[PDB]
Formats: sequence, structure tokens, C-alpha cells
Amino acid sequence: KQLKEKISNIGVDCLGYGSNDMKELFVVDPFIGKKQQILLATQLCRMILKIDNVIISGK
Amino acid sequence: MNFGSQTPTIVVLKEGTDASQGKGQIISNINACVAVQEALKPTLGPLGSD
Repeated sequence: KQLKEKISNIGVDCLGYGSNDMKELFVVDPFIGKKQQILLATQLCRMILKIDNVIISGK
Repeated sequence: MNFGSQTPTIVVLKEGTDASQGKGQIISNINACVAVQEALKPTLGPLGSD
């Protein structure tokens, strides 16, 4: 659907409504909040992937 | 003349002091640095690992 139509506010309806268009379902999120999910994730995983030597001193 | 039954010899260095002669120690020192070197071997470069 999203490849066909350019309207980009259709997602997964979890409450079981008959229509997936979110204009009528009253759901809104901030841009700064959804952006930080990608930024803090992709910036952390760079650090996770660079680790080669892993030394853990037993307590 | 003697004070007692026997008299054990003195160790020159203190008991537990490690010491060694020959070319074995300097090879061990070089191998110790190479052991620390191998930890930082793959880290070098803009395509190294943390």
C-alpha cells in the first residue's frame, strides 16, 4: 500500500479497528522522540560492533 | 665448639626472590611485550576494533 499511495500515516492497528488510517484513530507522536530511537540505536551499535577484546574481572 | 646439631646454609638473596641468568629472561621480557602488543595489533587503523 505505501509503495502505491504517497499518504504516509497508515500503520498497524493493534486495538482491532476496521480501518488502519490513523487520521481517525487519534494517535500522534513527536518527531524528536521517534528520531532519538534511530540515533541512539545506530550510534550505540557502532560501539557494540567495534569491541574485539572482552576482559571481565570476576568479583 | 658448634652451637647445635647442624647449620643450614644461607641463601644469598631473600627467600622467594626470583632471579635468572642467560638469554632466557630477555626473551621472556620480549615475549611479554609481544603479548601486550597482540592486544593492540588489530586496533591499529581506521578499520580497527575497540
